[PDB]
Amino acid sequence: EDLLKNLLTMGVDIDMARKRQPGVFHRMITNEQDLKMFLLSKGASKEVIASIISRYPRAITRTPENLSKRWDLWRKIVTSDLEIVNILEASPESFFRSNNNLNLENNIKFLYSVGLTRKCLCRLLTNAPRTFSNSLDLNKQMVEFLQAAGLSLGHNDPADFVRKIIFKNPAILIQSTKRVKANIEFLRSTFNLNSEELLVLICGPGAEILDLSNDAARRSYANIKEKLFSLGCTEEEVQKFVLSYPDVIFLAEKKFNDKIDCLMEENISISQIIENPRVLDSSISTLKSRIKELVNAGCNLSTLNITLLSWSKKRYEAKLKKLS
DNA sequence: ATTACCGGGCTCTGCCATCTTA
DNA sequence: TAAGATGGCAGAGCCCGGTAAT
Repeated sequence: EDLLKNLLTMGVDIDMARKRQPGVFHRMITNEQDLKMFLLSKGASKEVIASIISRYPRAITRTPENLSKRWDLWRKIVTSDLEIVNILEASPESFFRSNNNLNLENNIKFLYSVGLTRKCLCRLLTNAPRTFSNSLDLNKQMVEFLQAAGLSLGHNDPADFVRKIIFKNPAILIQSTKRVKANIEFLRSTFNLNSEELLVLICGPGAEILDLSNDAARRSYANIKEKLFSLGCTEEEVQKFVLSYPDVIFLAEKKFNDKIDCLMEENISISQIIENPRVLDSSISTLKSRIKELVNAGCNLSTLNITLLSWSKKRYEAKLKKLS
C-alpha cells in the first residue's frame, strides 16, 4: 500500500527493484520498516540499506526475529557487526536469499565436522558468503566430490586435501561440480598430467583455475597457444610456461595479448617474457609506467634483466634509484 | 648487497530457470 | 497459482615480501 512511499524516502531505486523482484510488490504486507531499523541498528548507513533493498527487495519480507537470528549465526563465524554489514553491502543476496536458519545452523555444524576451523569459516563467509546460503546438501555434494577426487588421485587423507583447497580457494563451495569437474579434466588432458602433479597444481599455483566458467580455460589457453605460436614458441615451451604460472589462464584474452605486446614493443623478446612468467603479474598500467622510467634512464630492455618489472614498489623503486 | 624463488593477501554478484510452498 | 527458495552461470589479477641463494 504505502509501500512505494516508504521505499522512496528510504532512497530505494524502485524502478530497478520492481524489475528484479516484481513479486515482492504484489504483497499486501511487507516489513521494509523493521528492516531499516534493524540494519540501522547494526551499523548500516542509510544509503547501504537503500542499496541492499534495491538489489534484493525480498529482504524487506523478513521479520525482526528472523533477521536477528541469522545475523546472530553469522556472528558465530565473524567477530564484528561491521564485518557483517560489509559482507551484506557487497553481497546482499547471501544473507537474504534464504530464511532457513535451521539449515544455516546445520550448514555451519557440517562445515565444522568436515574438519574446517573457524578461521577457515570466517574466510569463506568473508570471501564467498554465498556458501552460507547454500543448502546443506549442496555444500555436502561439493565436499563429497572433493574427497572423492582427493582419493581418485594419489592423496592419502582427503579430509586434509579438502582443507587445503578451501584455504587456497574459498569460492570453491559456490562453484557447481559440473564446473569444477570440467576444469580438472581440462588440466589433466591439456598437460598430460600424472595423478600427483595434477593434485599439487590444484591445491597450489593453479587453485583458482577451478573457478572458471565453462570453456573459459579452454578458450583462454587456446589464445595463449595461438599468441605464443605466432611468436616462435613451441607447444612444449608454451606448456612449460603455463604450468609454471597457471594463473595466466585467469587473464582475459585481450589482456594477455595487450600485456605481451607492450613488453615486446620494447624489444623485449618473447624468450625473456616466457622465461620470466611473473613479469606478467603486473598490470599493463604498471608495466608501461615502469618501462618509461627505465627507457628514460638509458636502459636497454632488450638486454636488461626484466624481473624488476614485477618487483614490489619497494624493491623496484630502489633498484631504479641506483640506475641514476 | 642484491636478486630469485615462491607462496601469501585480498578475493565478498547479479542475473535467470526450476522446484517448492502454503 | 504466484511467491519463495533454491541452484547455477558469465565474468575474471595485482601486488607484497620472507627467505634461500649468489
